Amino acid sequence: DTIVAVELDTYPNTDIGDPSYPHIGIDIKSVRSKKTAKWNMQNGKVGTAHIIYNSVGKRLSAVVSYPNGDSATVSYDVDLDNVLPEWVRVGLSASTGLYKETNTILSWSFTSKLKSNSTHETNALHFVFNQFSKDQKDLILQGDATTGTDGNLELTRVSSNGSPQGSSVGRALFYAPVHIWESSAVVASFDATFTFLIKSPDSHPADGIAFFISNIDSSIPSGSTGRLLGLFPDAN
Amino acid sequence: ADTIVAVELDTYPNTDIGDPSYPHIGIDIKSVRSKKTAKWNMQNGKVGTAHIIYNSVGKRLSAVVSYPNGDSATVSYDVDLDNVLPEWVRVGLSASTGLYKETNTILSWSFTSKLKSNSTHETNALHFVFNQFSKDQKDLILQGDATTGTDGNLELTRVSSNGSPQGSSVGRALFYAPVHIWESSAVVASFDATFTFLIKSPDSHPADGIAFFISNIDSSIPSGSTGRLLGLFPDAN
Amino acid sequence: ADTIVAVELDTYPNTDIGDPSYPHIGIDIKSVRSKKTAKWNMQNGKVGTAHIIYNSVGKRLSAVVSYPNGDSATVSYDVDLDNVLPEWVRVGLSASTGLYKETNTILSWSFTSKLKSNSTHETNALHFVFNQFSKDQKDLILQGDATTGTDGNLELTRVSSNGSPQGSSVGRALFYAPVHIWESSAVVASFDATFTFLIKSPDSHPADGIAFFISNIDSSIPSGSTGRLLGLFPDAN
Amino acid sequence: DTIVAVELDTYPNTDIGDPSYPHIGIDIKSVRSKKTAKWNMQNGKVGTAHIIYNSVGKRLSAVVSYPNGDSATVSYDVDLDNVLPEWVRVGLSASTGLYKETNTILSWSFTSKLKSNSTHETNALHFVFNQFSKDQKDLILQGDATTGTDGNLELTRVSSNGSPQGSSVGRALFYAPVHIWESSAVVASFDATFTFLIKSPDSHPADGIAFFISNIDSSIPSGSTGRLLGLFPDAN
Ligand SMILES: CO[C@H]1O[C@H](CO)[C@@H](O)[C@H](O)[C@@H]1O
Ligand SMILES: CO[C@H]1O[C@H](CO)[C@@H](O)[C@H](O)[C@@H]1O
Ligand SMILES: CO[C@H]1O[C@H](CO)[C@@H](O)[C@H](O)[C@@H]1O
Ligand SMILES: CO[C@H]1O[C@H](CO)[C@@H](O)[C@H](O)[C@@H]1O
Ligand SMILES: [Ca+2]
Ligand SMILES: [Ca+2]
Ligand SMILES: [Ca+2]
Ligand SMILES: [Ca+2]
Ligand SMILES: [Mn+2]
Ligand SMILES: [Mn+2]
Ligand SMILES: [Mn+2]
Ligand SMILES: [Mn+2]
Repeated sequence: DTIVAVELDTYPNTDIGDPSYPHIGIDIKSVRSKKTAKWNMQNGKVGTAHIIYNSVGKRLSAVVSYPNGDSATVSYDVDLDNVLPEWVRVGLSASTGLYKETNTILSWSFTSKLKSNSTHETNALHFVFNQFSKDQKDLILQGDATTGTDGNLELTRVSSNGSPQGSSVGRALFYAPVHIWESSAVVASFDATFTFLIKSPDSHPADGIAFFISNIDSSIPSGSTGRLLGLFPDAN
Repeated sequence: ADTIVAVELDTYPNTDIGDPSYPHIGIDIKSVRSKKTAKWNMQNGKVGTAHIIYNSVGKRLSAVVSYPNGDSATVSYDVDLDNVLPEWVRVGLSASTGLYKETNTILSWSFTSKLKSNSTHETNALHFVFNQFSKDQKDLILQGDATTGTDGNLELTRVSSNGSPQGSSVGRALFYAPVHIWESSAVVASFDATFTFLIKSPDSHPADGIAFFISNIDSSIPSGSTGRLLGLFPDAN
Repeated sequence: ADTIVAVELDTYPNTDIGDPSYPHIGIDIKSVRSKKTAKWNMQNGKVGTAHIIYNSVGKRLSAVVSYPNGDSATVSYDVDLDNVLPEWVRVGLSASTGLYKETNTILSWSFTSKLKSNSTHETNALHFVFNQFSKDQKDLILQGDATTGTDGNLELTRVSSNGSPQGSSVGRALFYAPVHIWESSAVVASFDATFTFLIKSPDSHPADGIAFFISNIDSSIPSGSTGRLLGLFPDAN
Repeated sequence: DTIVAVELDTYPNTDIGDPSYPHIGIDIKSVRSKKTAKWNMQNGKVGTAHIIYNSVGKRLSAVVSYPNGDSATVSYDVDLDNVLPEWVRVGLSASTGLYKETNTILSWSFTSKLKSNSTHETNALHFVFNQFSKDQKDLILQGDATTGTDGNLELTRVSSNGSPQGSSVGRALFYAPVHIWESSAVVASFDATFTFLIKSPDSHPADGIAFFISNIDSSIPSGSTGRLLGLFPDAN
């Protein structure tokens, strides 16, 4: 797997290079973020994350914020054209370990826009989910991810009473592959937004939610529970 | 059987199954026998453009086909697309040839679906645009004879090495991801589609046409859908 | 005189000028006397949402009004908007009070205009979204009593210091830039609009309503357009 | 005036800091670009320019390309939130001096998208012109700019026969002011595209076309003909 992700790291794993507080981070082929920023996760409130990148500027940026709480931002110079293949799948991942939290997605949108050296926009791909059904046929649900419960996407397993389980991992990839770079495109850009609700019975809720982009055939790596966020096969 | 709604660009008049006696555009609602047609000039060798548009409040599906070097034809039909279509569909382009033939080349195709809720937000939306097609076009499901050739184009029907089209061919391209055409909380559901195309033939009676269509998610080319059936329908009912 | 097309959210029944005997929504084509209405429940103190939608091929203007804590009303009318409207227009929100009153508060407003040509491209497009309004809202033309208050909202009609609405008020907000509603090369012309709003009143008979409207570029509040005339019309013809 | 512009500098003025070849440049309050790149202008062919920026990454980027010719790119790190006022007008400018060229705009689009710390997009402004009429009521035409001739925007004066005049300057601003930064926006982004046709009877056609963003009340500065591009009152 080839993975680029923006993580909402709610649990600090200092032994695998995480900062010692909850943080947001940009991950380029490693759980050890290339850049992080402190982030004050807020139990039981709706937050929003935004991701943005264009192929000329070559800087991947993210922002996470609470209306009535904290906010954080992070940016990293990388060219995704040398990282990511031409065809990718876009997705959301989340996990728990010993500690947990609901990893509840209320909404998710993604917008890829490819402008050509002509008048026309060569390619484009845009979706919005503000609600999720029990049979969400345009999402590939991996692991413990389920849709529909309360018109929501629950990436990690939640029991009937509404309490989260540990040792869970799950993801939701958009059904169609995304032509992230196409020939004849002069400018390739994308942005993403998701709104989420992290609830928990733990003092260090865990482990986080991530927006990712990967090879089309990406799947949950073996043992990627907990600190690995359902994203990486190891902590290198 | 498959459930089909489609706008047809019908190059060949099959009067014996209810086509008008000239090339036309039509709105097909579960039958190749159009509910509504309009006279249409297919300009051999020219790039044309079709636009489709509908909303769930108005319940009136409409299409326009134009050539930048010719004229325009339009057709509109009253129909409640949720009373025909299932909740989840796929969207596609189909085309066919029979005893008479033509290239059914797609230069570009876009589709925009928006469902609006009780609030400001969209419960749901999908939009794609294609302005070229490569060899391995991973976001399209190609059926029958369709290929994504290297002129950067999508060829729906079989074209030989020299570039001349073959008879008795059928091909389609479905967008990869299912489309959520109905959402229970959705108050206003709309979509529009556009495709540019080049129909070229050495024939003075080119056949058979191209169609934008919406179908059940598992739709596939019916057996015996060549020629006048446009790769859409298993018969002329 | 001004040329007006508007969807009205009419909170007060003026039976004596052809309103139904209940609150309603209506499509007004050059006259306050709606061509089509539907029964409508205005939920005092609640945020509602209106959606408007039309295209030039279908020629059927449609609207939906919903409360997330109530129900929905819809109205549709066949009308060719180029046979009513000039080439260039402005788009706006209007509201009024008369002897009876209500707050006519706008929380959000969007408008999307797209005109499609002979080719893949849009000859022309305009889209705006407002999800809040400041004190100096430079992309809106405010008329009469309208203010862009500091609750981040647009107040169309006069509200006193304590927050209770006044009678005998009229206000409007027009988007700054003219809209090119007709283009000669344009084959498909569509638009959709959405606004969220809060009508609040201490009255058990609140009045008068809010309207999304389209008008000549130089339109202004007609004299005597308070109350049942919704800031739109100079009389009840 | 406060001016941020991306220029398509077809004529080199080495005495005011231009490179010694035609170039594209990013201008931040000065005709002396903060960054330039060589650009092989191509007489009598349709080209396309793209501009892009977001307020998190804080990098303004541009690309100019010909289908059957040359292409160029330039990027500059700047925060436009400390440069540009909250309200702006967006526009196109072009000029001639002793030397000229048709400064013909075939199409122009702009897209401002403001995402909030909620689900919603706080504000947005998007327009597309692929054709231009003799009474283009949503453009403020300044100086010699005219619309309609051949469904086009001619920013600089062109005689009846179709040959360009020298000592001309003109611009077209979009009628509505643009709330480029609004409060409660978490991410502010914009992009712009214009396609153009530069034709000339000169070996060093002149002087260039620019996409700009300015204070709402911006107007052609006195003597901004020629090398100043209708943008700046002087060459500082
Ligand atoms: C003992 O730690 C476990 O739980 C934490 C937090 O849940 C994870 O980060 C880690 O990988 C383990 O699964
Ligand atoms: C003459 O009839 C045949 O050819 C026409 C035109 O190709 C088809 O429509 C039809 O199905 C038959 O195959
Ligand atoms: C009772 O009539 C008055 O009040 C109603 C409701 O406000 C208005 O519609 C009308 O124009 C008059 O001013
Ligand atoms: C003599 O130079 C003149 O013409 C060139 C190119 O047209 C301009 O750059 C310059 O400002 C002058 O107007
Ligand atoms: Ca961690
Ligand atoms: Ca036929
Ligand atoms: Ca009334
Ligand atoms: Ca110069
Ligand atoms: Mn981390
Ligand atoms: Mn037919
Ligand atoms: Mn009424
Ligand atoms: Mn320069």
